[PDB]
Amino acid sequence: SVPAIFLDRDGTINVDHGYVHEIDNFEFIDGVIDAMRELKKMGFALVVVTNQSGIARGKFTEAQFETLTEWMDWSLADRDVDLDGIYYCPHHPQGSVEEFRQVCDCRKPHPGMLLSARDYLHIDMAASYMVGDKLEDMQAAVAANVGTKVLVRTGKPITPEAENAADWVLNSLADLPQAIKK
Ligand SMILES: [Ca+2]
Ligand SMILES: [Zn+2]
Repeated sequence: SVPAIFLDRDGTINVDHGYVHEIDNFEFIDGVIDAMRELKKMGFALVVVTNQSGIARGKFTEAQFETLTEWMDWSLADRDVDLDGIYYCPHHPQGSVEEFRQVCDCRKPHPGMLLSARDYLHIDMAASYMVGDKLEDMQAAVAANVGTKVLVRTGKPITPEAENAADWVLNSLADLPQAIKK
C-alpha cells in the first residue's frame, strides 16, 4: 500500500474567500506548494478531498469547478507536485440545483471521499494524515481511520470543537513536512 496526505482545499491549500471558483480568486497559501513537493519527496501520496456545496447552491457550476481544478492540477504539476487524486463533493441536502440536491455519503464529515481514495490508490490509512481548517475535516478523518488529524490555522479562526478532534494544530500546511520529520 501507500501512505497518503489527505488535503482539504479552501483554507488549507488556497485562501478561503468563500465559494472560490474563479482562477483570479484562487490564491495559494504561502509555502504550501513547496511543502507539497517535500511531502511527495518524503513518499506520500497527495489526495485532495474538498466539499464544494457552492455547486448544489448554484453559486457556480460543476463545469466551472472542473475548469478551476484542471488549472490547479496543472499549476501544481508544473511545480513538480503531482496530485494522486482529487475528490470533491458537489452535494448539499438543501441544494437549489436538483441534480446535486441530496444527502450524500461524500460530504465531510462523512468519510466517503477518503474511503474512495483509499480503495482506489490502496492507501495505508493508519500511516496517513488529514489536513484541514474545520471540524468536518477532523471528523471525516477519524471515521476513515486516518492515523493523524492535522488542523491548520490558515482558514477559519479555529473552533474549540475542531481543536478537540485534531491530533495536531499547525499554523499552515507549509509546516507539515517539518512536523512529520520531527
Ligand atoms: Ca476548509
Ligand atoms: Zn457528496
